[PDB]
Amino acid sequence: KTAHGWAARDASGHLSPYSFSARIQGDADVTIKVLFCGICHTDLHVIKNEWGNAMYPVVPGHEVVGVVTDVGHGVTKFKAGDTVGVGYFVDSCRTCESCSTGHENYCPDLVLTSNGVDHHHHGATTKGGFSDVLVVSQDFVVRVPESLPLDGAAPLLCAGVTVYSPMAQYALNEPGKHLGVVGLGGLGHMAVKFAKAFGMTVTVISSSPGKRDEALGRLGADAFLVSHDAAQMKAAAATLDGIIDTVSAGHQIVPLLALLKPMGQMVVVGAPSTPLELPAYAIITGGKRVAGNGVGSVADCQAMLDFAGEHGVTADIEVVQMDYVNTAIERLEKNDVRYRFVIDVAGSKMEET
Amino acid sequence: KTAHGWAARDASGHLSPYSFSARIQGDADVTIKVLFCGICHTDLHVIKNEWGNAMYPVVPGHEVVGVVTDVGHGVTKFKAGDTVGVGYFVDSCRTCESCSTGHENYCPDLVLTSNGVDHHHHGATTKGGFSDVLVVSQDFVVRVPESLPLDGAAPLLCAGVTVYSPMAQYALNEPGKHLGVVGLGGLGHMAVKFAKAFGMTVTVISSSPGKRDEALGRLGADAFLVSHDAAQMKAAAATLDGIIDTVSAGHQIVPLLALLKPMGQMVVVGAPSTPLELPAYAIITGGKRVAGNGVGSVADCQAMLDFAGEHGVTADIEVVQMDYVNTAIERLEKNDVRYRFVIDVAGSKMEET
Ligand SMILES: NC(=O)c1ccc[n+]([C@@H]2O[C@H](COP(=O)([O-])OP(=O)(O)OC[C@H]3O[C@@H](n4cnc5c(N)ncnc54)[C@H](OP(=O)(O)O)[C@@H]3O)[C@@H](O)[C@H]2O)c1
Ligand SMILES: [Zn+2]
Ligand SMILES: [Zn+2]
Ligand SMILES: [Zn+2]
Ligand SMILES: [Zn+2]
Repeated sequence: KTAHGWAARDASGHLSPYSFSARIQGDADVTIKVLFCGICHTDLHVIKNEWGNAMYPVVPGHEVVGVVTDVGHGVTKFKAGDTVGVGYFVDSCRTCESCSTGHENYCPDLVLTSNGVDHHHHGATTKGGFSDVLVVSQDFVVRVPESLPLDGAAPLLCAGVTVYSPMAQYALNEPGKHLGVVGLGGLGHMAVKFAKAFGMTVTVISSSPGKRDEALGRLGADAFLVSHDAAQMKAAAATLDGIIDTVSAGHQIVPLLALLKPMGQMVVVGAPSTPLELPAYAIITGGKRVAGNGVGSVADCQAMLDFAGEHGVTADIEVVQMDYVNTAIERLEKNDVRYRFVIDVAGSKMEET
Repeated sequence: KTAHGWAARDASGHLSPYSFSARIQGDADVTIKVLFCGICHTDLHVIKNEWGNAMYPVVPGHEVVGVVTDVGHGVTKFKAGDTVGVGYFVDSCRTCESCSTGHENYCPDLVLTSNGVDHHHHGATTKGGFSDVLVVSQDFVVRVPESLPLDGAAPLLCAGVTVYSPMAQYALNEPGKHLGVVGLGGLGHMAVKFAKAFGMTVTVISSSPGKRDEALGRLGADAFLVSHDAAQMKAAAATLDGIIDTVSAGHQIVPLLALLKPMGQMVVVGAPSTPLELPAYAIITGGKRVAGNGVGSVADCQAMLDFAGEHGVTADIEVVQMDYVNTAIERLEKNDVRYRFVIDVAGSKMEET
């Protein structure tokens, strides 16, 4: 009934061992030994309270690959030994229009995996995958295809589904279509990977000239634009069918909309604290479209994993021990990872002795 | 892995939560969820460093009852779900004369359950039953009969085997035999219970007249003798087939030997710091015998449990939570318990949250 993770106690975001009372496995619950957990920039936003919604102490982590060690009496979707994943949320109300039409990810009572409010269990705060053992409803766990490496698959549970889902939603998943990806980070590099697997033409828009070689080589993007180079950006005006914006800091979207063809679709998935400034003319003139996307439904996540397993899509990762997590967080803040940190949780000393 | 117990850090003996590295279940090892652990004066002597051999931090506990939760691939003597006990020691060299003949309790390289030196694992210190999970060689685990309460059985693993083994060895084990028990603490009350289960007539011998009602009421002894009453002692001269001497305070042995019939047997299980004064004539004249013993072999312990299960022999206990342990120890220093504390380990919060 005691679980063990690493938590932040205040806005410094400094992580250190934390023991806490864990939820007991109920009839519909699955017990998961955490093997790997990706570090998402959302975890950094939360532990530093950049959105103002941190409930300290915070146990981060919501890109989880693990193995089932026990299931409740009512569980039928999983059994001990199954390789499974947990993403950004672990529960929902189950009844509202969103929950009833397969869009539980937009439920107003969503229970986040990390720093969420467990409405079905006395409103306790949820502790994420920076911990040894999770207890999750069978209806919010996904199966990891055996063809995927467990560490390279972990960032798919948030980074991957968040970019995969809008590509399917907005028909930005067909050969010949031209997609822009803004911010070649965790989400961004997954967008490039999935877009190229769909056969799309991909332009990367980046503030980091040093990412050019890997973007055009390893990742296979077709073009690379430096966003603070007015000449490069102007040359690409009105060339894109769609653009996925993953930028985590405040930024201007007018130059990004300028890259879209008339009627083109911008998908915002980055979540900076500073509001985006949208002049009306920048969407009126060419009938352009802006949409937000939040991860995917559980079924969306499973479909993304099935696709990744069939096409060999995995994140480019740097695997680290938990004792390195504060250095990893600092490097993520400094934009110094290619392109996702993954914590080897099961191989780390989680408790201090 | 990491295990969780309560440990002393210095000679104050004050116990508080303590996490430590646990050794891995090997091929011949058994994993035991600790349910109950008795407390006895040996634990107090260790944690207060009164023998100068405390290796801090010290996790006490050597009267352990638990349930098997996992076994190594080569284990044949136990399976998950078995109710088991662990006594004073958990390993031995296995090769010496004592070990090879089933008397490993006399191994010079004995591995104690608490504050022992695990010679087979880099001499690491052993942590006792004041903890949540133990890993022990299958050859040093005993089976607790289901006919016994798990908490009342725990002190049998120390005091019970200490008094049972000599009763069986020296034929002080049949109706019509008259047994004296010197002292009325943990060991004394155990000796009376086993003696009664054998059908013997039991005389409690004490230097404190105040223990009379205790001996004749609660415990149901047949007679009570004040060791200072010269006339009453003289009237009982040469009436006892055996005596179990449990007293740890300095005391004269000659008056107790006088109670023995010729060829009678005295068994010393308490250890006074002052040597016993034994005039040769006191044993020569009537061919009397004096022997000592502590806890027995694994086989001794199992034979004691089998007998106890067949006759309903259980210790008189007071069950306490771990967070009360320091108060229990203070009370035990004054012998303010009837007659043994047992910690409800599985029912206690062992970690800090
Ligand atoms: N919508 C959802 O459901 C969802 C899911 C997951 C994450 N997110 C959010 O998406 C964002 C990205 O997450 P992530 O894990 O991918 O983060 P990340 O790895 O840090 O990548 C973000 C990227 O944004 C770009 N960037 C950063 N600072 C910038 C600046 N000052 N100006 C311009 N560009 C900048 C960088 O790319 P370049 O170096 O190429 O410029 C950087 O690599 C975060 O806000 C996070 O909370 C949202
Ligand atoms: Zn995320
Ligand atoms: Zn809902
Ligand atoms: Zn003992
Ligand atoms: Zn030996």
